[PDB]
Amino acid sequence: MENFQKVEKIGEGTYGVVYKARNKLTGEVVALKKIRLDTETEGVPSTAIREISLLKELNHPNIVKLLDVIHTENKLYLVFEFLHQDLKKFMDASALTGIPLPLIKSYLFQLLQGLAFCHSHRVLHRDLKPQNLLINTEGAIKLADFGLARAFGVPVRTYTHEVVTLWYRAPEILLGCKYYSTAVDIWSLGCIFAEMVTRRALFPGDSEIDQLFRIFRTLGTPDEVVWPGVTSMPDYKPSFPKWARQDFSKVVPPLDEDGRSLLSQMLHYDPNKRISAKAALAHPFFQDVTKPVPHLRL
Ligand SMILES: CCc1cnn2c(NCc3ccc[n+](O)c3)cc(N3CCCC[C@H]3CCO)nc12
Repeated sequence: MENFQKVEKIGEGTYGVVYKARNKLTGEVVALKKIRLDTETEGVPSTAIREISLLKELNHPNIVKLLDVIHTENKLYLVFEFLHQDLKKFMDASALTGIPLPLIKSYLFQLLQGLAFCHSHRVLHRDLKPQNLLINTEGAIKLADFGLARAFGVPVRTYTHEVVTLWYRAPEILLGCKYYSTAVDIWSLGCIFAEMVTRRALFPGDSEIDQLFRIFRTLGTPDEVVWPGVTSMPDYKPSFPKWARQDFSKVVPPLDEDGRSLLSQMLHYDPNKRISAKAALAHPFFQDVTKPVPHLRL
């Protein structure tokens, strides 16, 4: 568009480049995502247009606001509210000392509120990761890109050939389950929670089988006892090695007993057993939750 001065490139997202831009008629500063398609084919599938446009109504204080969905030329632009930092960069910048535990708790509590809202409206994210959790100077954290995965799919590589990360992917997806449920987002958020606390990714796989086997090495190879139906999933192999489950006290120290209990429920293998966002908000871990302001150096 010529509707925007394009103040900088913010980064490269799953589907295309993301810019910080100023709207000239409002003076508003926004984030613009350029999403394309191989022009020749389907194009923008008109079906992605309708369901993405529906996301303009999915508003909550912990969901990054989708301001507009512009279909023009053969390009789809999503105009979003702008936030000043993403959690991946904030975690990297906090490597030395760690994000303080009360800020970690606040962020998790706010993220669960955004999931509970979206889930109650039957919208899933499916590709939660630190890069798409955005924060501001006032202590808020918001989820970006809810609903897009349903619309475009999740590719192996991005538009610029970068590898899409598998680290936060739920085991039912890796085992080939066709139908995602809201439990996939709870798994991803559990993995992000553990990474905030320990300052290392919980399961940093570099292929689908490395990702699955990292999960099995820590939580034990799932069986029919812990996950009824697992041996029948499309990508399950009877030849998977049989690892014993480790103890949580070893996986996320120094998390206290409430935190470890909650994380265990967010990482249950059976998606039917995995805690819901609503139920997680009532867990005793959040009894003393507060809303601290982070040190942001913009
Ligand atoms: C929803 C669009 C949006 C709004 N703000 N924002 C931010 N703001 C933080 C920030 C700002 C200025 C420079 N840096 O480095 C970080 C980052 C971000 N993204 C992270 C990086 C890859 C692109 C992309 C993915 C997730 O939308 N997307 C957005």
